[PDB]
Amino acid sequence: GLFGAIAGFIENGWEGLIDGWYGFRHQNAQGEGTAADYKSTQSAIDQITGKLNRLIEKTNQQFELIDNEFNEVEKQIGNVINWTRDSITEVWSYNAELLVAMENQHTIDLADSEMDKLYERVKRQLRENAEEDGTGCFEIFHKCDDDCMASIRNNTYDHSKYREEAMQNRI
Amino acid sequence: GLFGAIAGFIENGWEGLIDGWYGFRHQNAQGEGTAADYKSTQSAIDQITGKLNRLIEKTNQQFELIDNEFNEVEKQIGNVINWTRDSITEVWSYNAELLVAMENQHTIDLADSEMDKLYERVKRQLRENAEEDGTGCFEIFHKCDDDCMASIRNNTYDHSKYREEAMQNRI
Amino acid sequence: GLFGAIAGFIENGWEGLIDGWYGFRHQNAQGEGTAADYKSTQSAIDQITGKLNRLIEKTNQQFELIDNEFNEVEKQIGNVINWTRDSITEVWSYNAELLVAMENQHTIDLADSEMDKLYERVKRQLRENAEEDGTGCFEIFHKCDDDCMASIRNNTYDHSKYREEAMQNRI
Amino acid sequence: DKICLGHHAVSNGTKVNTLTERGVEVVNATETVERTNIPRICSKGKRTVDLGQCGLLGTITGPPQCDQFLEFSADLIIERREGSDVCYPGKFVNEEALRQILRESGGIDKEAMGFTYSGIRTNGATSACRRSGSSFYAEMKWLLSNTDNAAFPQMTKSYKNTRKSPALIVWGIHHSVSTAEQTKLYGSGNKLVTVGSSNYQQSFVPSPGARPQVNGLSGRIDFHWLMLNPNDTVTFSFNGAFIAPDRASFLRGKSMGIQSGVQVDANCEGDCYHSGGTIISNLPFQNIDSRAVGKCPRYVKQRSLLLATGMKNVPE
Amino acid sequence: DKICLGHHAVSNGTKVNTLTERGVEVVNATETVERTNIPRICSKGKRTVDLGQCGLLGTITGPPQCDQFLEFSADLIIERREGSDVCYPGKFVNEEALRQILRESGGIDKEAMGFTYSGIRTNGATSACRRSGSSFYAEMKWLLSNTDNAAFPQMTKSYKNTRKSPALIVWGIHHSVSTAEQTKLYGSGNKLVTVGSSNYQQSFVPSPGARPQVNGLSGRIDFHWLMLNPNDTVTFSFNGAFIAPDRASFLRGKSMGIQSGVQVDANCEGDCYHSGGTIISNLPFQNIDSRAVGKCPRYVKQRSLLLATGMKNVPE
Amino acid sequence: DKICLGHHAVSNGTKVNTLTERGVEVVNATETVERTNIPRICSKGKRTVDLGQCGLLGTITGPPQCDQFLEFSADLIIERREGSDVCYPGKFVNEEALRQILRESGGIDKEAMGFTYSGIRTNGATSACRRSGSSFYAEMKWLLSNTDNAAFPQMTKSYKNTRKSPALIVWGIHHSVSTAEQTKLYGSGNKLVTVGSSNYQQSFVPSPGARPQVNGLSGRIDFHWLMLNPNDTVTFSFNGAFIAPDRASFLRGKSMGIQSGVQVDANCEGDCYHSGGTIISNLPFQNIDSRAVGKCPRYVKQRSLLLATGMKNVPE
Ligand SMILES: *[C@@H]1O[C@H](CO)[C@@H](O[C@@H]2O[C@H](CO)[C@@H](O[C@@H]3O[C@H](CO)[C@@H](O)[C@H](O)[C@@H]3O)[C@H](O)[C@H]2NC(C)=O)[C@H](O)[C@H]1NC(C)=O
Ligand SMILES: *[C@@H]1O[C@H](CO)[C@@H](O[C@@H]2O[C@H](CO)[C@@H](O[C@@H]3O[C@H](CO)[C@@H](O)[C@H](O)[C@@H]3O)[C@H](O)[C@H]2NC(C)=O)[C@H](O)[C@H]1NC(C)=O
Ligand SMILES: CCOC(=O)c1c(CSc2ccccc2)n(C)c2cc(Br)c(O)c(CN(C)C)c12
Ligand SMILES: CCOC(=O)c1c(CSc2ccccc2)n(C)c2cc(Br)c(O)c(CN(C)C)c12
Ligand SMILES: CCOC(=O)c1c(CSc2ccccc2)n(C)c2cc(Br)c(O)c(CN(C)C)c12
Ligand SMILES: *[C@@H]1O[C@H](CO)[C@@H](O[C@@H]2O[C@H](CO)[C@@H](O)[C@H](O)[C@H]2NC(C)=O)[C@H](O)[C@H]1NC(C)=O
Ligand SMILES: *[C@@H]1O[C@H](CO)[C@@H](O)[C@H](O)[C@H]1NC(C)=O
Ligand SMILES: *[C@@H]1O[C@H](CO)[C@@H](O)[C@H](O)[C@H]1NC(C)=O
Ligand SMILES: *[C@@H]1O[C@H](CO)[C@@H](O)[C@H](O)[C@H]1NC(C)=O
Ligand SMILES: *[C@@H]1O[C@H](CO)[C@@H](O)[C@H](O)[C@H]1NC(C)=O
Ligand SMILES: *[C@@H]1O[C@H](CO)[C@@H](O)[C@H](O)[C@H]1NC(C)=O
Ligand SMILES: *[C@@H]1O[C@H](CO)[C@@H](O)[C@H](O)[C@H]1NC(C)=O
Ligand SMILES: *[C@@H]1O[C@H](CO)[C@@H](O)[C@H](O)[C@H]1NC(C)=O
Ligand SMILES: *[C@@H]1O[C@H](CO)[C@@H](O)[C@H](O)[C@H]1NC(C)=O
Ligand SMILES: *[C@@H]1O[C@H](CO)[C@@H](O)[C@H](O)[C@H]1NC(C)=O
Repeated sequence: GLFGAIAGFIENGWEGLIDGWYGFRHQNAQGEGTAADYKSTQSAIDQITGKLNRLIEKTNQQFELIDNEFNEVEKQIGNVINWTRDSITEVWSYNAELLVAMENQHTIDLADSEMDKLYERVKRQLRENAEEDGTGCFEIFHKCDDDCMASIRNNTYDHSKYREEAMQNRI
Repeated sequence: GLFGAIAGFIENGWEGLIDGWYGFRHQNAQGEGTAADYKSTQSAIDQITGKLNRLIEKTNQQFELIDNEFNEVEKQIGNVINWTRDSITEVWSYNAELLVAMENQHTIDLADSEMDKLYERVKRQLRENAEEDGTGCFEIFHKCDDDCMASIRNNTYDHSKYREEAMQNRI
Repeated sequence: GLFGAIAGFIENGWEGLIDGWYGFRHQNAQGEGTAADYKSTQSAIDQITGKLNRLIEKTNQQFELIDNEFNEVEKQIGNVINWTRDSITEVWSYNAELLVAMENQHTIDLADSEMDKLYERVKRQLRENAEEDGTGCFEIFHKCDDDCMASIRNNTYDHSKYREEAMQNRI
Repeated sequence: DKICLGHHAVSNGTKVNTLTERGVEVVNATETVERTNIPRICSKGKRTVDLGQCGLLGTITGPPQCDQFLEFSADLIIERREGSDVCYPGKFVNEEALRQILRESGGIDKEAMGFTYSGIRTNGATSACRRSGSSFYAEMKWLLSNTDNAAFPQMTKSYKNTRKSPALIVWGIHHSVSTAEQTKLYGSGNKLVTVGSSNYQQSFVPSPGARPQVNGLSGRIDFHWLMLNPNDTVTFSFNGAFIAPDRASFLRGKSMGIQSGVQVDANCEGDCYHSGGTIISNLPFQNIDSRAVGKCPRYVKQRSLLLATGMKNVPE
Repeated sequence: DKICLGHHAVSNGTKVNTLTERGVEVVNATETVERTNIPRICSKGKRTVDLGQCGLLGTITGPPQCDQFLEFSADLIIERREGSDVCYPGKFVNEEALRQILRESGGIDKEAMGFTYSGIRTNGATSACRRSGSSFYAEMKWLLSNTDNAAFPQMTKSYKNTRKSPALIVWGIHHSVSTAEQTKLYGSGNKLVTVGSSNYQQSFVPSPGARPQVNGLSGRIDFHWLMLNPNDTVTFSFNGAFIAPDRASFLRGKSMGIQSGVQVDANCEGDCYHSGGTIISNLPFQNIDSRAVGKCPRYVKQRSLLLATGMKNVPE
Repeated sequence: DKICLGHHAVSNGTKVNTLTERGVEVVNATETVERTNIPRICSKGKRTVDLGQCGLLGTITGPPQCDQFLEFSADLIIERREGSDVCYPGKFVNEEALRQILRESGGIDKEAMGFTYSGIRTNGATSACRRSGSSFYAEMKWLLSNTDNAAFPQMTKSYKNTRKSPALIVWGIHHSVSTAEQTKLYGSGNKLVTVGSSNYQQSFVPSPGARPQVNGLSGRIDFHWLMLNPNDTVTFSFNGAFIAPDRASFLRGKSMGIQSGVQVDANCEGDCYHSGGTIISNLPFQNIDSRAVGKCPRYVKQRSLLLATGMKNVPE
């Protein structure tokens, strides 16, 4: 993707993440945990869903018969009709192919974007209390128990509360 | 947007910013100020304007009458004409709808992108002398008067001049 | 581009980089060096090549003669045929113009993105041992000989091995 | 202590195509091309007429197989391969134009044209149009001389359309097997039919001569037609070999016509038809029949185009 | 001390549509579909002919209503609903083809064909073609016998196109209301008109009979035409019922033709016309008339398609 | 110590267009629009027939220039500008429809219709159809009276299609230069040709008269044709002015026809043809000829559309 997270510095996805599109996996002395992030998941779902509803918008155009399946029309006008119909069919086959390909490129890139946005949100939450390891994880330079992890996940983590300890541990 | 600044970590826009698309709002002992950044504003304006000029490029094939509004043409050829014209109309309505949607998606993402480019530019100017608060602001860890702020806006801020003081203030 | 690397904070390209699309230019006590990065180059090349192979996908629709170049067909049916063909020609001229314009926009943005992904990769390799200067260079705060540079380029640089020295130089 | 950001995945994703790549796996995808056909004409909510053995053009002239449709009314008209416009051998001139007019007519409403005759027979009949005996087209009259080889009087018949929509006017030309038969029926000499309105003028001459027997008969009756504008008058001038109209037709409203070979189902409802059934779908494209009519998904040549609805799938 | 990066916004933005969303507010947008029509035919810079009561085909044959247009020259030709091609009732074969030929002709330039006659009258006239009295088509001659019921001599008249572009040749076949009129005008007996060139061969027999009265007359004239290649010859062989051409037409250059119901305005300049006026626009699409002609924005069914020209609007 | 990230560049790149900009310089680009023409008809693998001076319709009647093509077989049929359908002047009814039938026929297979004559001449010939002397159409017979001005006997000739595909039947109506010539060839009096099948019947009267000399002759032939269904019969009833068919045609299979002015090359292989040669290309668009036929790149009006294959070029 254009943002190099989903197929990039995040090496693969989590098949156990069944509760959302994006999420957090934490590690501390109390153990390991995995939870889904609602805001990013719903953001991506909302954009792809809006795209889908956009693509199935119905427009009422009626076309009638100009050919004859039982008694073939005159040769010259029949060849003109056949040429026109085949040209239009080619135009719409091209439009469908291009439309689906472009939409797919953009969908993949948009999901990549939402992943990167979640990662950056957490990075700005942690401020000077953590460092990126380069695989999508933040090494936290202070003890972060389950309540601390939960405060990161629901955006109530106060970096000042741990700053002096973490800064000292980074030097 | 794909870039997550506009309508992203920057929570809303400034209705008082009437002289540019992007800008700086500073706070120091002398008070608060708002000024526009010319380079990013002009970059976005140039790209959207180029898109606009591209979309109104005149390449005009001339078409003549093949129907008759006063004396209807023979029925069969008139039906073929009407079928062809309706098919072409549907194709061009589709082209217009898709084109405008895609161009609008890209325009929004491009403005988002230019905002992020300005943000990252300032971050790299400040180096080790400031920290991001996560809402589009840079907490500067030294006294920065109006001339200092102006040096940030016009890309003459020398981080070395304040480095040792600022990094000391960060402990 | 949307990612503001190429033609962005990287001021210009290297005409001496003849063995790849992206690369590293280092300087240390042993002198200056330039090397190409294989992964980013091959990633971009693979994506543009896939796009190209997509655009030359062959579809084998046959169209036959429906007018006459030597003995002109009847006037009215000839005018209809010419109108239909000119409409189809305008549709395909539009499709070609828009397709090439869109694909070119996306190609430029994709190369910009791969450049930015390489830059971010190196930044995360270097961790706390270097600082960005704002022009695409990383000021390294420890002695980094040719083997050290080579380890940065092939992703074997162990930041811990130099952290103590580097941190001691950054404060 | 550490916290890691990640995304979901599945073991087996769905391959889709993009601008740069074929067969990239994504977590989820959905089909845009419709392939499922309902092999019936779903006609709920539509006044539907299955013409069966009646050819659509016959509804204007009225051979026996069309007796039940002489003034039909419909929203959907179904033509069948066994439909015939004629009973006595012959054909319409400019038949496809008239079929296209009648497919969207909503049906026809007949009105007497008021032609009366004297000095001739009006009861021409044939064993090819059987209604409990030798008969003829219910809407036409085969004008003959009073007795064999008698002279057919020169005649002029006019009809004015007093209604607010154009009137469909039809007449016939009889082509005898020989000049002797034509003389036996209408008297000797050249035969001429002139037809005129304010925007129409055309002449018709019978073409007597030997031809193969169709159902045992070698004569023909070819039907011709015109649309008569309001306040406009049609005038026929003839001296024989003329199949006169008894009634004119007016179009009822709107409809659509299809040609099908599958049964009608008044228990499913649809709006897109082809000869093989009905296309019922919310998908924007279909790969079933490029000649479908109604309100239809756009026909494309691809059988499948998967649209990604999830991120790229990166399993472990 | 701190410094904050931000972007502009407005209190009331403009809603646009994207690939993923309908009605997202952006700071600014601009219309791409043209709806504003100028209810006049803007003809500045173009030599313009408003045919008015002259029908376009009449310019070739010359009924009175077309006397001022017998050799017209134009870049833009305007047909009106009240235009008539005829005075003596009749119609052209392949009329729409000829109309399309004349709309792009740039006008016509007439040249005498040099036919001289002996033993016949050439001043056939009718009060349906009034020029201070009974007259006829200005470019034609109604050939009659010298006296009532006299025999019409068999004649052959040839014309060679000596110019460098094809010559438009028009003739007529006259269908009298009755055998007595055809006899009075051309003498009794069979009538035949054959017309031939190097790429054209056709034959005509008159069909007398009553047709509805148009302009007081129940006879009709069939007008036929051909394009005579340079150095080629057209030959007419006739013995009556023949409306002869007096002059041939040559196309001047290039023009375009429209059908309108609004006045001409030589003070605005435009290149896209419909019956209701002129579309003057820089926008790429229009929702005014799907049958507009000239150099036009593309017709689309949508009345409005707003293009974003600013960032997303995020107010306070 | 520092390490810098960068990208490659060149001193002079190639300019392309994007959605927002014209002439942005990129490191590399490739053309999508084909402009290179091969000025020959590449026919490897295809049975090709170069008609040369033979007009395609002539293959049915057989003027001298078509003797080599009377039963041709081909996958690709090439018409040339010098092709002629006739020797004795004349022209076909619905000529272009028949050309389109023959372009896709794969060639024709002739079979004798079995007409024999007595009491007339059958060897009518002209110096306009020269085969070492005066001759005629190889597939027709110009039926004449036994001696000058002698009466041509009334006769009827029928042919039944005993094969499994429709038969192409062609006949002619001869129009002499004058009544005297028609009398000399077929005797005085009325002449009539009636043609009938199960779905076709038509009468023809020759129309003698002077026409311009084409190939030295002032008479003309009207060529008519029909498709005779299997087991159906075509019947000709005539007393003169009738060009009888000697053989019927059956379509061999399938082919396509082109019109070219360049030589054939059986050593190059192609699938897209125009009058100037063959388009052999992997590019998706072409700017050579909008009327190219076969399997072709799509014609576009642009002569060049450069697709970026590299990053933006920012030189030093
Ligand atoms: C994988 O993608 C498919 C395709 O989008 C997803 O199926 C979609 O699911 C939603 C809700 O589950 C459906 O919304 C529906 O809206 C209709 C409106 O008429 C309503 O009647 C239904 O009750 C429902 O709310 C949507 O139609 C449906 N789309 C298709 C094509 O079936 C599917 O959920 C995705 N899988 C996962 C795991 O997300
Ligand atoms: C909201 O968007 C519209 C549309 O882009 C803006 O109007 C545009 O303003 C520019 C400059 O003010 C106009 O550029 C013009 O270019 C032509 C070249 O032919 C030149 O002759 C003019 O002198 C001018 O330089 C542009 O035409 C105009 N567009 C339209 C459709 O009027 C508008 O300014 C935007 N609103 C705000 C508050 O920025
Ligand atoms: C998935 C394909 O659906 C479409 O092609 C259309 C679509 C959906 S494609 C699209 C997707 C996102 C944004 C804009 C368009 N829209 C909106 C149309 C609007 C009009 Br008007 C129109 O004529 C069509 C053509 N239809 C009738 C075949 C479409
Ligand atoms: C450069 C343009 O090439 C194409 O037009 C097509 C292309 C290539 S453009 C493209 C590129 C990426 C994704 C989708 C389309 N594809 C795949 C087509 C698929 C079908 Br089905 C099709 O009818 C066409 C139309 N061709 C036959 C004129 C194309
Ligand atoms: C907004 C729509 O305008 C256009 O359709 C076209 C436009 C503008 S849309 C566009 C924007 C960026 C890139 C390509 C097309 N261009 C450039 C065309 C180029 C050619 Br060649 C062409 O045939 C058309 C078709 N027009 C004449 C009906 C367009
Ligand atoms: C966000 O997470 C924090 C951390 O778990 C929540 O704060 C705790 O809430 C639980 C249950 O209400 C208490 O037992 C803890 O004592 C709380 N810890 C602190 C430091 O206050 C917080 O409630 C969560 N926010 C929301 C909206 O659910
Ligand atoms: C048009 O195409 C159909 C098949 O789609 C074919 O059967 C028919 O013969 C064609 N019409 C003509 C006039 O060739
Ligand atoms: C074609 O459509 C127009 C309306 O756009 C209609 O008025 C006209 O009657 C139609 N022509 C035929 C031959 O049905
Ligand atoms: C930037 O602002 C500072 C402070 O006023 C000034 O000294 C400097 O000259 C400015 N630079 C430019 C390029 O205007
Ligand atoms: C159609 O276009 C061709 C070439 O553009 C031209 O030679 C021909 O005359 C046109 N047909 C008619 C009927 O005008
Ligand atoms: C990376 O470079 C170092 C220094 O030259 C070398 O020792 C090491 O083997 C390299 N690693 C790989 C994977 O090539
Ligand atoms: C109505 O028809 C009559 C013919 O009987 C005609 O005289 C009259 O002008 C017509 N009315 C209109 C408004 O055309
Ligand atoms: C027509 O004839 C003249 C002389 O009679 C000759 O100069 C001219 O070239 C001819 N035109 C053509 C097209 O052959
Ligand atoms: C430029 O692109 C073309 C087409 O993709 C390719 O053949 C050529 O090798 C490329 N040039 C370079 C220097 O890679
Ligand atoms: C034609 O008739 C023959 C016998 O006369 C019969 O064998 C053949 O099957 C028939 N063909 C068709 C197509 O009906």
